[PDB]
Amino acid sequence: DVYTSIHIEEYESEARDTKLGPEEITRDIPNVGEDALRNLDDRGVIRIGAEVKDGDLLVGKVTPKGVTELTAEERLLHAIFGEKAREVRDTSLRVPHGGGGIIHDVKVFNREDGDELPPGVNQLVRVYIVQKRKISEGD
Repeated sequence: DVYTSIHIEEYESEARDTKLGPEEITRDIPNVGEDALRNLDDRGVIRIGAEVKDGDLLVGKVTPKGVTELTAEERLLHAIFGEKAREVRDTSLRVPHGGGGIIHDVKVFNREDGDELPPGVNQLVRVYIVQKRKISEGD
């Protein structure tokens, strides 16, 4: 007996071409939790019906970096790890703590399907989160 509906969130995420000469979209989220990738598939995207939490981008977007861009720490790290490691930038989407809702729907467009895209973009994917709210019980 209340006048209120459910809200609908809309997130954006497109693979922007880097100035270092990109080739394809990849997923590289270092220092990430296992829970954030507990639903993520081999494609690098979270499946539908999965909740949302802080630090969970729910999307794998990272472009290649340059050579000089590296830091002195990476130079010495060579002897630490024994072998150089590819370095990229985190261009994925940022997700707030809690999220408010849950991943119930997700739209993803691919050029291979025949969908035209703007200049500088390689892919397009949006997330849909439904806000859930319930009255207060106990008082």
